[PDB]
Amino acid sequence: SIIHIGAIFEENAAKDDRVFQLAVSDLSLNDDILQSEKITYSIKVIEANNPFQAVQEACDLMTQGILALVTSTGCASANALQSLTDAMHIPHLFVQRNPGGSPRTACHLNPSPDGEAYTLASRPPVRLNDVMLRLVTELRWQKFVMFYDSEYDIRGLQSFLDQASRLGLDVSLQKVDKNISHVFTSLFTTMKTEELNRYRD
Amino acid sequence: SIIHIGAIFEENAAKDDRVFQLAVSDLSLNDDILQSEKITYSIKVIEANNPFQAVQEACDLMTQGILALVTSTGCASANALQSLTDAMHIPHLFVQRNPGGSPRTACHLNPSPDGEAYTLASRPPVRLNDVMLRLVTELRWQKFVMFYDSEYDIRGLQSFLDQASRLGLDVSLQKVDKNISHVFTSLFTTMKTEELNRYRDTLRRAILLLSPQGAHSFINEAVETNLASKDSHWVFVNEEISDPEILDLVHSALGRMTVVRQIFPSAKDNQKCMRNNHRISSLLCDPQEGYLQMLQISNLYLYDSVLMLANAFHRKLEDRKWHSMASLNCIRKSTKPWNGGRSMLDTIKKGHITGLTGVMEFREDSSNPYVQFEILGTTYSETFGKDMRKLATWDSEKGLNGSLLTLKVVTVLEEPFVMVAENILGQPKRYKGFSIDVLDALAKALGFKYEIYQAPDGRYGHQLHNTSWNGMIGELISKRADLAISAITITP
Repeated sequence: SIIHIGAIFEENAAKDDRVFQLAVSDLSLNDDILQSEKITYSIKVIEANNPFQAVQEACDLMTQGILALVTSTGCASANALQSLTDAMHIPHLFVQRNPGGSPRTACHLNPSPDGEAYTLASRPPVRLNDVMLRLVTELRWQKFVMFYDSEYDIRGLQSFLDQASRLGLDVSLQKVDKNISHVFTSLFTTMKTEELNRYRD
Repeated sequence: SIIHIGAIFEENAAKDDRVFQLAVSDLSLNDDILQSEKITYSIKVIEANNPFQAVQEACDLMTQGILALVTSTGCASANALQSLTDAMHIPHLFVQRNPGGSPRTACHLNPSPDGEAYTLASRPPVRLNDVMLRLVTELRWQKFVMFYDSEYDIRGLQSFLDQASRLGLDVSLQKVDKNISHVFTSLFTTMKTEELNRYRDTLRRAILLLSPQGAHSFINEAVETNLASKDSHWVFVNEEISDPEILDLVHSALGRMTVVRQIFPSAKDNQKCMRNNHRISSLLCDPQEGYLQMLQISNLYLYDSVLMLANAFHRKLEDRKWHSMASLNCIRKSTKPWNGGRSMLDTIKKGHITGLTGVMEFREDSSNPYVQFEILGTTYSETFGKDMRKLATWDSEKGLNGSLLTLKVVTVLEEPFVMVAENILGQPKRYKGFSIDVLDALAKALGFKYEIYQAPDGRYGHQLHNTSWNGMIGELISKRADLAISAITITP
């Protein structure tokens, strides 16, 4: 029929297919059943945060015929594509998208037959909350401020938020924007300078 | 020439199956433009949070041919159809699913030229941040914790929380599982009774986003475990609540109450059934029992969407042009959008009606900018009960239009402060002395309560060899009493 896999590359797709196609050529060279045998791929470089562009590739792949489903795409392009590969029986190897420059919290899975849910998550659940449970207690700090950029999903501290609600920590949560030159302006022009000094302390 | 519409429902499709067939039931019956020219509809049901089944019940219905949509679905399925609506430009009215007990929180949208989307924020969006500003204004809050249920997303109302974190505030946040008696089983173990004291004192200004019957029983077990009195202020937050349902909240609720929901501009719902020579079922024209006392969003979206369909058949059919779907293969990637769908966008998206929520429109920004909440407080009366009355009203164009103790003494036997007024066996009942009067003048001139311990050592307690204090001293350093009133020669 066809010897074919698929791919959709976001962010810097030039880095993605540079890492992809070289290892594809190396492992097509090096496979004791696929000795010099060409697995074919259809990389679709898509626009940023447009998962339907990945999905119309994957339904095109269904109209092509594929072997497995390897990707690095958004979590909105994981639910439809898993239940798409449900009836046609394709492994749904899913790699979650990047949050934008923030560290990653893993995305929620959707209602499905669990155990029969085979969206193969290559990226583990975030376990820095296990560390941050301990760091506030080994260095013993009750008052501090947590900060963030606008590129993160603020749910991702949820058990760390619950233990900090019950640990008695009184910790501010404060947004930082991208223009760092305007940061000190929006601090100093807005804060009174002794209030600034209070927040300095 | 077909008049076919469609339906794709997820999660609790049963009331989803109910409302849309009622939305077409009186549509060939009471809508006057297409009166007894029958409007057909193939209601299709998908599994909860599955966009692939939604596309199977969308593009097949396209091949079957469809005209208009009266639709609500969730978060994860909407953004893929949003990028579809950037890539196929489909006319669609949207309501995000509310998980219940807490309000819905908005799902993140793709970056797009706004005006074309699957999600338009037909619901009144996240706004309660300035509603949060009014009690830290009025009652001047310093510490507070949100009680939100297990299925609440805390991203929408972050806007108050960051800037108030820039005002030196203190905060906590607690997610709440459903078995609320078992929640207190999880708490009374982890809470000591002095921790129960400090947490009730943290609980004098409550913030609640909780599952309804669970929230009623949470009121009852706050009353029974005496976590409340007429000082304890309570904030309830959910849009999904009926008008007698708040009265059903306040039966055991006997403290300071505050409940917010989406209350419309003030107008009479009677005589609104006869609108545009139609017979629109409403709260007194069809007072369906077991269907009003518990709210869901599908009945607010029932009234406006079919009146928009009456405006659609009025305008679009009389504007000399006809449009019916010439389909495209959603499996194919060279199928451009259908040519006359730009007309059907104005059939759905950017029209103009004035419903019970006031004017509902959409433009090239795809949001709802204005929200009017009404912000009420308590009124004490042990006979007519708690009847929530207007402290103020709110709008998202001005902010708020208006505004809104027992302790353990511990005893050491002493010569001047202690003189036995009455004694019994083992541990006596009540002494007298000077520090009795010191204890008195507080409780008689401040209006709160007291309890009394006795020290097991009672001998001017000392810095032990245990790096510890005995007597009356370490009891407040193990922190197992509250107050100590004696001859205290203070050391640094």
